Amino acid sequence: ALNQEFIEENPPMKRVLAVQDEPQFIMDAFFDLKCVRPMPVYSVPGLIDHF
Amino acid sequence: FGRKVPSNAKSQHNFSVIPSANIQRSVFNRSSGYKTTFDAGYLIPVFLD
Repeated sequence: ALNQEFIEENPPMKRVLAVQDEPQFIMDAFFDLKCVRPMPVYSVPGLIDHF
Repeated sequence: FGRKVPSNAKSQHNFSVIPSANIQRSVFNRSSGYKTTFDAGYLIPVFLD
């Protein structure tokens, strides 16, 4: 029927894969952020009246 | 075959570097007089700082 079970992505990976009962994808990901932030790059303790 | 992804090890190392101390150097004259009596052949310590 045209419903939730029909439109949700559900490819039959279990039949095209040689090894049974292990996760389909193993992934390594790396996130390289350049950040400008409202804080110093290293904070030294001190400066009581300041900020 | 695939290409390897980087490690974060270099950015983690950089966050651990402490900043240099700000020293506040200055130049001034440290003149001093010293007066004494001594005899020949001895090593006399006339200046100490």
